[PDB]
Amino acid sequence: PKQKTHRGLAKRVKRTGGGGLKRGRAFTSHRFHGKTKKQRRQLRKASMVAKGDYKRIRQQLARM
Amino acid sequence: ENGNDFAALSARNLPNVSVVTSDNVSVLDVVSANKVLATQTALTQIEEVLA
Amino acid sequence: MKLHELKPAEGSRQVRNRVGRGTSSGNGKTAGRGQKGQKARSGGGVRLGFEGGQTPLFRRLPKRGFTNINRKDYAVVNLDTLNRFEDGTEVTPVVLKEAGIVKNEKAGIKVLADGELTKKLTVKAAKFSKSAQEAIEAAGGSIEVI
RNA sequence: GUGAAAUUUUAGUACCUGUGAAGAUGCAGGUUACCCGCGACAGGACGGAAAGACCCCAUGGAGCUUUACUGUAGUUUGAUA
RNA sequence: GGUGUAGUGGUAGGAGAGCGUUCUAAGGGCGUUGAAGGUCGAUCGUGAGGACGGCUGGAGCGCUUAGAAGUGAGAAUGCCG
RNA sequence: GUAGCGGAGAAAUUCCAAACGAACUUGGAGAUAGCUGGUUCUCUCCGAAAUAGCUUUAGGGCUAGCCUCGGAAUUGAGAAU
RNA sequence: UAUAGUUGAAGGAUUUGGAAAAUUCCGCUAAAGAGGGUGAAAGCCCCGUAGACGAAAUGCUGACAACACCUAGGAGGAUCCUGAGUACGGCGGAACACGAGAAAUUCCGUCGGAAUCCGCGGGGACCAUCCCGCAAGGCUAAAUACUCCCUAGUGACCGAUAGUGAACCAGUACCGUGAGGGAAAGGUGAAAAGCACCCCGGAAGGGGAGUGAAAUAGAUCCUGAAACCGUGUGCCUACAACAAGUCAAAGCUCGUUAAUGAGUGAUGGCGUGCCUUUUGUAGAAUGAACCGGCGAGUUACGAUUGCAUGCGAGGUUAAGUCGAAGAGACGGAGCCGCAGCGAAAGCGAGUCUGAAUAGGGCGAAUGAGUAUGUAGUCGUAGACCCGAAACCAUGUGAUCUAC
Repeated sequence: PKQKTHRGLAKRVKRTGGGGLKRGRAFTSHRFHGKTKKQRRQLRKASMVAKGDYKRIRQQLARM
Repeated sequence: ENGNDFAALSARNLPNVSVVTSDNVSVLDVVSANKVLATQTALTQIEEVLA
Repeated sequence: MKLHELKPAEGSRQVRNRVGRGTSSGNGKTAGRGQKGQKARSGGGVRLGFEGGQTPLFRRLPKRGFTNINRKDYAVVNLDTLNRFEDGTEVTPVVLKEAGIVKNEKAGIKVLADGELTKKLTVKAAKFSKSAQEAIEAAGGSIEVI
C-alpha cells in the first residue's frame, strides 16, 4: 500500500525553501513567572531541526 | 502489405521464412532474421507510420 | 545486433547479495545482524521515530496555525518567459498553455517582474505585481486584469 | 534353541605431584606396565534417565482475596406510557 | 609492457571481484563406432573448482553470449529412511 | 437423568474415558515471546566496541563517540619534536 | 449453433546394429514443417494437421410475421387534489472517515407532536436573504463479483521425501466411546519369447541346458551411491601410555595422466577434536550414534540513495479502445519540476517580525529536472526459520468415575 505520514509531526513543522524544517519552541505556554524577560523574549523566535533528529524523522514526512 | 493473402499462404510453412504485415512489425522480428524482403508498397506504408 | 551476442551497457546491471551462504562470503552465520537483541529477531525493530522511552521530539513541540478554506494559489510566470514571443502578440492564458509554459493554472495567472523584458506585448492575466505591470509598460505594451 | 533395551564426537582409554574456567585417562615432570579373555565389586568417567521443581528475571500467565481501579448481573426507589 | 619504492595477522561489520547448480533464447556442436549417471587413476589452476583415460551403463547431453531463480548444508535434545 | 462461564462432592482442590486451580475436538491461527537454538560457495582490500547522555530503564532502545564506501573543498587547516 | 462423423499431399537404395527414424547418395511434397505412436532421432510408415464436406433427433441464439399491451394538443385560473401518529422535538443508543464535539445528514427504542402552494425540505450549530429540489407508495436491463462442473487449450510451473492427503482399489489400512486424526506403497524386456528337459534336495534354493542384442535384464526384476557385514592378499605388529596426525627416515613390495614415482613402514622430534555461547574453554559448560535425502532475508505495493539510458526548462502518461494472454498505436483527466515568505488576510525576488527604510529569521542572486531499468536500506503485510505456558468461539463425551 502507500506510506502514511505522521499526522502529529505535520501539525507542528513546515518545510523551508532549501529543504530544512522550521519549528516552534518549548517552554512557551506556561508559568512565565519562573523565567526571565530575556528568556521569554528569546523563546519567541523559531528555529530548525537538528541533524540527529532529522535522520530519524525523514521518512515520516516524505509527502508533506 | 495488406490483404495479400495468396502470398502469405504461399510463404507459410517454409522453415526459413517468417511473414509479417506492415502494421505489425516488432523489434524482435527484425533482429532475429538475417534479411528483410519487403515490397515497394509495404515500404511506403511503414514510412507512413514510423514518421 | 544479433540475438547471440547481447551486451548491456557498462554499469547498468548489478548482481545481488545472498546472505546466510557460508562464512567466506562475508555474511554467513547471522547474516549481517550482529549478536543477540531485539534487532536480531525476524520482525524485530522499533517503529519509526521511537526513542526508547524518552519523550519523542514531536511531543515536546507545540502545534501551530490553521488552514484557510478559501485559499488562493496562482501560477506565476516571470518575465523571461515573455521573451519567447514575437514583438506584439497579446499573450494570454490559452497561448501560454499550448506552449506548455503553464499547465495547471491553479487560480489564474500572476505575472512577476524577474527580471528583464524587451518586447511589445499586451498581457491578459488575473494578477500583476507592481513591477511587472511597470516594466511591461516601459517596454511599450499594456496590461488588463481579466 | 530363540533373541531386546536405555546409551554413543572419534578413540591404540595407567598412577602420583603439579598446571589450567581455580577438583584431569588425554596437558608438564617423573613412576609403573608383554598380547587376548572369563567370573565377581562398585572408587571415577563432575556415570544414564528428567532444556532445576530451590532463587531472580519476562513491563510472562493462571487460580484465589479485598474498605485497589473501572464496570456489571441481581435487588430496590422515583418520573412517564 | 619495464624498472624502483612501499604494503599484504584479524572476530562484529563495510567494499570489490569471481566459482558451481537448474531452466529460457540465439548461434555453433556431440551421441548405439554408446549420452546422462556410477566407480578408479600417480592430471591441471592462486581459491571455489576444470579436464583426459579405464571399467560399468543404456538414451539423451554439453559449449558461447545474454536472461531468470524453490541456486550451494555439518550442527536446530531438527523431520523421514 | 444432570455437561465445561457447567455438573456432581458424608469436603480431599475430590471426580467428570489411564492427564482437571477449570475436559476433549475443530476453528480465529503462521496467536504473542525486548528470550533460547539454528542460518548452506570462494578469494582480495579495510577493520571496531564493551563509553556519555536520556529512558516503568538496568541482559532492550535512541542520539552522539569509535569502522567502511562514494563525492566536494580552500589548503598547506592534521601528527610529532 | 452445441451434441456423432467424412475426406485429406509426398521415399527408395546404401553403411553400422537385434532392430533405424541415424549415416551417404539421388528424388518428391507443402493453404499441411502443430503434436503423438512405431524394435533408436521420420514433412514424405501409422494416427493426425492446413483445406473441403455432413445431422434423422433434441436443445439454444438471431431475424421477420401475427397476436397482445402502452402512448395526443391549445386555453382558463372560481373552486377541489398531490402518501399523518408522518416530518419534526426532548431523553437513550448507533451509522456516517467524523470517538458529543460548535455537530448538520441517516437509522433504531421511548414519550410529545405540524403545515397544505399566501405551502414544505436542503446548501455541516443558528438567523435573514438568494439558489437548488418536492419526503412520509411500487418496479427495472447493462457495464461489476464468483467457479462444484463440461468442452478446447496454455506455462523461462512439479517430476515419486516433489506435485493434491491421495500417479498404485485413499479419506483407504490404522488410531479413538465419540466428535475427529490419518499414512506407506511408480519403472523386467522391442516382444513373455516369463527358463521345456536333466541333476542335488521334503521343499526353498542352486548348477547345467535353453530364450534373448544383454539374465550380474529372472519378477525382492532399469541405473544400483554411502553407512554396515564378509572372503582373499603386498607391507607392519606380543617391553608398550597413543586428540591418532604431521615433519625426518632404514627395510620390504610394486611400476604411473612419466615425474624431483606408488603402497607400507621399525625408530626419532612436535602436538589437549568440531560447533555454539563467553572476560575467559581441552573443557568436568552446550549439541551431534553413523550414513543418505529434505530443511532458513522472498514477493507485492510505497519511500529514499548510488549507478545506467532517453529527452531537457522541461519530463511523462493512468483507466480504457483495436491487437496473438505479445509491442504497438490512440488516449493529457492527472503527477513532478520551473519562486518564495507568512498562522492567516496577503505580498512577490523578496517576505515576516517591528513605530523603524534599523537589526535579525527564511529565501533569490547561471546554480536541473523528469520517466524507466538495476542494486543497497527502510515502511505495511507471518516478512529470515523453528519453539510455549495461555485467551476466545462452535461442537463431542456420565459404556470410567460422582450423586
